[PDB]
Amino acid sequence: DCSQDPLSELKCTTKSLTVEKGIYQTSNFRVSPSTEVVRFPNITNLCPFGQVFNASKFPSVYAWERLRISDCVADYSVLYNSSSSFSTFKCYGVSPTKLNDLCFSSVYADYFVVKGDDVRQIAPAQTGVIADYNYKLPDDFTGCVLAW
Amino acid sequence: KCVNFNFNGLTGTGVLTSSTKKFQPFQQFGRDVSDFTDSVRDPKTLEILDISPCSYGGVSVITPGTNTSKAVAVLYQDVNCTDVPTMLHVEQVSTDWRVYALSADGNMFQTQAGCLVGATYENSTYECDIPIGAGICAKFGSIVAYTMSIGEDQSIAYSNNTIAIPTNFSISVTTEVLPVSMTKTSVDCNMYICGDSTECSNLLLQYGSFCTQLNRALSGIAVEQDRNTRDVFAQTKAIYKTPNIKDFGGFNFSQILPDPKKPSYRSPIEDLLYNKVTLDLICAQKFNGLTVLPPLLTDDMIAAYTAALISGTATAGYT
Amino acid sequence: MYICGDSTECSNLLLQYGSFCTQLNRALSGIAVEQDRNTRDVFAQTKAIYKTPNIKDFGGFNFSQILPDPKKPSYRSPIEDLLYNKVTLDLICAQKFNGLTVLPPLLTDDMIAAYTAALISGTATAGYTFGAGAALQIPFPMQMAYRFNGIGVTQNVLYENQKQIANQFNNAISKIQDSLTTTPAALGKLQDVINQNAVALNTLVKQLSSNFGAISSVLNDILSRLDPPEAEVQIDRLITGRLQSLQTYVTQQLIRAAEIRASANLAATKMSECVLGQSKRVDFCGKGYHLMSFPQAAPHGVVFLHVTYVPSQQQNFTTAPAICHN
Amino acid sequence: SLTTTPAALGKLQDVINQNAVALNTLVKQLSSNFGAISSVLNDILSRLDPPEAEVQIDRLITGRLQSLQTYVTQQLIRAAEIRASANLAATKMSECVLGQSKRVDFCGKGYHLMSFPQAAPHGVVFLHVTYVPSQQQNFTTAPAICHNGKAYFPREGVFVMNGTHWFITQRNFYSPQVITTDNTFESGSCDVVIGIVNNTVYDPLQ
Ligand SMILES: *[C@@H]1O[C@H](CO)[C@@H](O[C@@H]2O[C@H](CO)[C@@H](O)[C@H](O)[C@H]2NC(C)=O)[C@H](O)[C@H]1NC(C)=O
Ligand SMILES: *[C@@H]1O[C@H](CO)[C@@H](O[C@@H]2O[C@H](CO)[C@@H](O)[C@H](O)[C@H]2NC(C)=O)[C@H](O)[C@H]1NC(C)=O
Ligand SMILES: *[C@@H]1O[C@H](CO)[C@@H](O[C@@H]2O[C@H](CO)[C@@H](O)[C@H](O)[C@H]2NC(C)=O)[C@H](O)[C@H]1NC(C)=O
Ligand SMILES: *[C@@H]1O[C@H](CO)[C@@H](O[C@@H]2O[C@H](CO)[C@@H](O)[C@H](O)[C@H]2NC(C)=O)[C@H](O)[C@H]1NC(C)=O
Ligand SMILES: *[C@@H]1O[C@H](CO)[C@@H](O[C@@H]2O[C@H](CO)[C@@H](O)[C@H](O)[C@H]2NC(C)=O)[C@H](O)[C@H]1NC(C)=O
Ligand SMILES: *[C@@H]1O[C@H](CO)[C@@H](O[C@@H]2O[C@H](CO)[C@@H](O)[C@H](O)[C@H]2NC(C)=O)[C@H](O)[C@H]1NC(C)=O
Ligand SMILES: *[C@@H]1O[C@H](CO)[C@@H](O)[C@H](O)[C@H]1NC(C)=O
Ligand SMILES: *[C@@H]1O[C@H](CO)[C@@H](O)[C@H](O)[C@H]1NC(C)=O
Ligand SMILES: *[C@@H]1O[C@H](CO)[C@@H](O)[C@H](O)[C@H]1NC(C)=O
Ligand SMILES: *[C@@H]1O[C@H](CO)[C@@H](O)[C@H](O)[C@H]1NC(C)=O
Ligand SMILES: *[C@@H]1O[C@H](CO)[C@@H](O)[C@H](O)[C@H]1NC(C)=O
Ligand SMILES: *[C@@H]1O[C@H](CO)[C@@H](O)[C@H](O)[C@H]1NC(C)=O
Ligand SMILES: *[C@@H]1O[C@H](CO)[C@@H](O)[C@H](O)[C@H]1NC(C)=O
Ligand SMILES: *[C@@H]1O[C@H](CO)[C@@H](O)[C@H](O)[C@H]1NC(C)=O
Repeated sequence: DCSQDPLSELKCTTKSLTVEKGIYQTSNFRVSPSTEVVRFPNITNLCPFGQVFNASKFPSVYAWERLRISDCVADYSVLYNSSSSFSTFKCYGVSPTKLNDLCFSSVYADYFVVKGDDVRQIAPAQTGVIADYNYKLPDDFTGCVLAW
Repeated sequence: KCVNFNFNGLTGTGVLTSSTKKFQPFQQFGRDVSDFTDSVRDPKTLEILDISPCSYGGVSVITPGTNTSKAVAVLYQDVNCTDVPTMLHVEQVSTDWRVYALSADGNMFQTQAGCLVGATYENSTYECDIPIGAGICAKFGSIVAYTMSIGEDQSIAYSNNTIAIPTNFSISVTTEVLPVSMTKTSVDCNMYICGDSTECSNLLLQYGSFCTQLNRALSGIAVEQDRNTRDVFAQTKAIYKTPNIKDFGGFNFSQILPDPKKPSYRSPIEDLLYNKVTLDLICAQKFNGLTVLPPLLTDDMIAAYTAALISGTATAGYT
Repeated sequence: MYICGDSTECSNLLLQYGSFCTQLNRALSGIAVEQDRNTRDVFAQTKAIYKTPNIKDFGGFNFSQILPDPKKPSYRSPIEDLLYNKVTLDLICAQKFNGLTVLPPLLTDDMIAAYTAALISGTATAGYTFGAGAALQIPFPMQMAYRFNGIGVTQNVLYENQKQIANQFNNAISKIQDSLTTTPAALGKLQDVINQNAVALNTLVKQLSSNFGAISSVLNDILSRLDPPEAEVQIDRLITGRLQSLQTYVTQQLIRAAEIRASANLAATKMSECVLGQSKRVDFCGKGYHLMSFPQAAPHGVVFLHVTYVPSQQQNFTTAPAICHN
Repeated sequence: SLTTTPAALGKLQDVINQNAVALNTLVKQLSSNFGAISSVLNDILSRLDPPEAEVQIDRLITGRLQSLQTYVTQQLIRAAEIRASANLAATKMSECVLGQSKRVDFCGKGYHLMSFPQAAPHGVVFLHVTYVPSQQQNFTTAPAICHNGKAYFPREGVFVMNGTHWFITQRNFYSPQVITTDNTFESGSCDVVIGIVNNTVYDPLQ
């Protein structure tokens, strides 16, 4: 047990149950954390996802709109009950599993309507009518694309 | 306390303390030249904290050998013996470790190298055994720390009207040992890297001459090792017959010259030397392309050179 | 601590590189030991330690600048103190936090000074100091007479001119402190050793800020944003580059260590042939005809003072290969 | 001395052990994954097609190549150290064995007389025969002797008094000779030599 005493820490460091005479430098098998300190800003409001995801009207792709999101909690589990299922949910910047553990310094939501076959063009390094003439993302894109 | 943390998603493990540093109006964290985060602003309380690695500075463990005892002493590098209970984390994690981290009568000794605990201090001087710090060594006979000696003290009084002169003398013989050559090795750079994989072989060819260069470097060494031996032993081309007489005016050479009447071609002293430094993994080495090559000169040929050098000295000058 | 730091995910991945990490530690450990051997092999020439005499006047020859003064707070000679103050010449926190430390030498500076004091004290008062199994007491002026015969000069020259010779000796020694004080470059060799090591460590720390092709230089930021299927790729890039940077550091320390060992061997040879004896080798123990030498302690090295005989005021005479008598 | 002191030849044992370790260490680095799913190329090829297999293989090739490179580099460094030792051994063979050295502490600890080489595995052992002085006695001395207002100095050795009479002897072995005009030379005006004493210099013609 590498954490029990100074002789075990030495035996583990040298990977040997037999140790020769002398002075050795050892690895830290001694101190390990048991708790966690989690600190987040004072935010009580949920992000107005309903405003974009449950809107009565979307813009066309040639004339897309942008909305800024701030001072809110990005809880994406609410979309399990209050939103249609997403056929596409692809994140490029971060893993989608990490979104609930992150804080962002800025968030923008760009939205529009395209036909099904054109959904695949909403990505970095794409070609086509939409990618070339209507809506384009940079190669170094950090964010998520959702569609239904 | 050592702890895990997350500030606005910024995670890590460490010790959180109060900072004296100042942040810009919109700065959330600070980092040093290694991009190590050493400061963060608390999201709810507008206060800067300091972040330290849970252990830092180095710790050494001193042992007499596990075949002697299970006693150890611990050296905390570059710390005071008053700060050990703080640099440690005694109340948080340590169990049996507590006996080394906490002070007691005769438990801790302060040195220049750091704080030594678990060893006593002799208050005397001896020859160094296990070196600990600067001027400080230790021995088993638990663990005993002491200041190392640099020789005995002598005093020669100065005088201007006397001189010391030896009235007697003795002949002494001392031994000096020098390395001359290494073991010559060779590596099959394809068998080692790829083995029986032909797909790997095709990919290994994409690394140019890198593989070849390795073989060339080892080959160069192997040659040098034979030159090293030759340049030491082959001092005279002439090979002198070892005399049947080992008595040269009362001087007995029978221990340094080979005995022609025996099965051995080496002197008594040489046989002793050979049997003292002689000292399947081999299959594993061969299967993975690692081999060992023999020296150009055999041991009997080396012995022939040394025998010639002695024989030609006992009987002649201008050798 | 250098490669992974507080990242436990990295640690698990670093274990996939076998003993590579261990080998680096072993190489540096070997060097550290050699450095104590280097010092011992130069200064510890005689086991016997000779008490520094209260008399610094040995037949008119003044040794007070090369021997320590027992009545002062210092245990070093005037010249040695000057040497120490010329090569002396938070980044340290950054080094410690990233797993880089520095270990002290086995021998303290007072112990080194003790060796040099013994070597000089045992020379001013006795001969056969290289053996010292039977140190032979001799008057200093007579030791000088012997040293003069050794350079082809009849010993009567010393005795007749003892007063001038002692004066030239005393003046030549005094000039050493003035030369060193006004010439900062005199000990440049020792300063270079200190600076080279300081740079190598600071350079190594600063290589932790590199991305090495990864999205970030910080493991926690990679782990915070990505899951293993993608995080491992970004992490592998950082581990490989950090390991290469450590490997290049260790390799250059091994090369430098070889150079220092060679210098230490030369210094040890000079201690035996220049200080504990008289050399017959040209330009080995000074520039003129060698008489005697004295060692002085210095940080990370040794300084030798070589006392030599130099001819002057030459005149031309008519000569002949032989004379025919009868 | 050798029989009862196993450490006497430790230098040669170290060479053997260092090489043995380097080779065994190298073999054991083939068990490493280096970030790959497997340390075994056949298992990677068995499970994956090239589009993915090449990534896993490249990781193994890079790490195995680095391990071979570190082995070769350390052998070159060690080779340099051994060559330096071999050069020293060759020098000693020439200066200690095939001749007599005048260099202090080069061929033993005392005054060098002769040396003899002995063969050993991976190296050479020298036996150095030296002359060592012992049983020293103190005598009253003098820088010169004044005979008739003229200073006399020894051609070699020193002037010593045995308690009653003055003699000339060598420094490395006491063997007192009578002071004569043959053992000294006349030079100087007596009153210019510090510590000069009066005595009789024997003239062999009388
Ligand atoms: C974030 O919210 C916390 C409440 O959890 C605030 O805590 C207050 O701290 C002040 C001291 O500065 C106390 O006097 C108040 O009584 C605390 N409030 C409560 C309800 O206990 C904290 O100050 C807030 N921080 C920011 C930046 O808004
Ligand atoms: C130098 O001293 C040694 C003693 O160490 C002398 O050797 C002894 O000589 C006597 C004869 O008088 C023998 O009986 C002893 O057995 C010898 N001892 C040893 C160890 O051999 C030696 O003769 C002295 N030499 C001179 C020139 O005085
Ligand atoms: C040279 O030394 C050897 C010993 O190294 C002598 O050989 C010994 O002689 C004695 C007396 O006859 C025997 O009891 C021993 O058994 C012999 N030892 C060995 C190994 O043979 C040899 O006699 C000496 N030679 C001379 C000329 O003195
Ligand atoms: C040896 O040299 C030192 C100087 O290095 C001499 O000390 C000086 O003596 C003069 C004359 O009394 C004083 O004015 C100086 O202040 C002294 N200097 C120091 C540093 O003390 C010393 O006297 C000389 N010794 C002999 C025997 O000549
Ligand atoms: C000092 O030297 C004197 C002179 O050689 C020694 O005196 C002689 O001693 C021998 C006996 O060994 C006598 O036969 C001579 O007749 C003495 N000659 C004279 C002039 O006295 C004296 O013994 C020596 N003393 C010592 C201690 O060596
Ligand atoms: C050896 O040193 C002693 C002193 O220790 C010298 O004797 C002194 O010499 C001075 C100068 O002539 C006198 O003033 C003293 O009165 C003398 N003292 C004694 C006790 O005699 C001696 O001359 C020196 N001898 C040599 C060869 O240098
Ligand atoms: C959300 O959209 C649905 C139609 O898809 C609509 O029936 C519902 O009333 C909307 N929710 C709100 C709050 O308007
Ligand atoms: C589920 O959706 C309905 C709307 O159809 C809403 O009224 C209800 O509150 C939601 N459930 C929760 C837990 O929010
Ligand atoms: C270690 O101790 C055992 C007895 O338990 C003994 O047999 C063995 O020879 C010892 N080994 C060494 C190197 O002392
Ligand atoms: C140890 O304490 C001394 C004061 O006695 C202080 O000068 C020194 O800097 C301290 N060292 C450390 C590592 O804290
Ligand atoms: C050794 O003992 C003396 C008392 O005789 C004491 O003054 C000295 O400090 C002790 N040495 C150490 C390192 O404590
Ligand atoms: C000595 O040199 C000078 C020139 O400096 C010359 O004039 C003189 O003739 C030379 N002496 C002899 C003997 O040649
Ligand atoms: C020789 O040394 C002894 C002390 O061992 C001393 O008593 C004696 O006087 C010295 N001899 C001379 C001539 O000074
Ligand atoms: C003998 O030498 C001394 C000096 O040591 C001198 O004073 C004395 O006059 C000399 N005696 C004779 C007869 O010259």
